[PDB]
Amino acid sequence: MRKIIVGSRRSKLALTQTKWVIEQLKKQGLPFEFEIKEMFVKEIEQAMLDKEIDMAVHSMKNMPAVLPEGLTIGCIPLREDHRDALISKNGERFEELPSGAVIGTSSLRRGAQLLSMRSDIEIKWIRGNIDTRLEKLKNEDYDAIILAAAGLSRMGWSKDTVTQYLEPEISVPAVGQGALAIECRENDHELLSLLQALNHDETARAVRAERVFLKEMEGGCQVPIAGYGRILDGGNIELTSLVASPDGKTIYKEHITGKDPIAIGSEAAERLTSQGAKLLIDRVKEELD
Ligand SMILES: *Cc1[nH]c(C)c(CCC(=O)O)c1CC(=O)O
Repeated sequence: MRKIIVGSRRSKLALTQTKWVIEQLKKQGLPFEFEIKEMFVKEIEQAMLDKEIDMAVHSMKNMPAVLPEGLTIGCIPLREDHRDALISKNGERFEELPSGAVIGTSSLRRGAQLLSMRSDIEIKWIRGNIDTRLEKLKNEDYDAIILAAAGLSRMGWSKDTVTQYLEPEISVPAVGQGALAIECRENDHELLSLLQALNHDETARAVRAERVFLKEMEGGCQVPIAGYGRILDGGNIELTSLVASPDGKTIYKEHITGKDPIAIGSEAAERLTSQGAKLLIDRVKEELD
């Protein structure tokens, strides 16, 4: 009887993710209707607090570090590929790219880590969805681009479209990359129970440590900040956390393994802030203004 209203972005990726979640939730056979309402992060959240919509599906790396009171992340499904992906026009791996090669990405996080590995290449802004950026790679003045492996996966691109999957040792992923967030109201106990079966605890634990570090550093998509957690055999969370200068010449990196997501994320931020990472972040945020 109850029709769950799911608010979604207009883009092809967002609607693809939203339909995937709805089809997943339907496998539980519980009596709910689902209906997408095409609707900015503030607009979605206020519409959810206004109860105009009941939930929304976002890429976790696009979630704000701080949710407004009354809203929660109700479900984090099994994580897809977390890695950044290099796609080279002429098929060169990162270490094979010619001197001065132009790599297209508008993410300071991605560009700064690449420049920290090779400062003889250039990072240049690029816009468009996956299909657009891939076509720009064939023409134009880019020697390679960086995309999220999970985005390529969810958009039906073959794994062999990627020239090189970047391991965290070369590029620490954005916090939450490869994960989805289902946002809903904190007191919507009915929806929360429905979302429980889709939640993957191991993914949620790791992402929770990433997000605590992101929150305590006041980070976001515009900040060269990165964090990736995974569950080790025995239950320990391993968190790699990184803050980089835009030019790639300053790298704050912290590796922490432990049991508690909040404790690990908190220590990561504390250790990096004491070295000067927070001062770097504030300078980059100022330079954007
Ligand atoms: C937070 C965020 N969201 C997207 C889609 C991106 C990548 C942008 C790009 O041009 O590569 C980011 C930044 C990030 O750290 O991945």
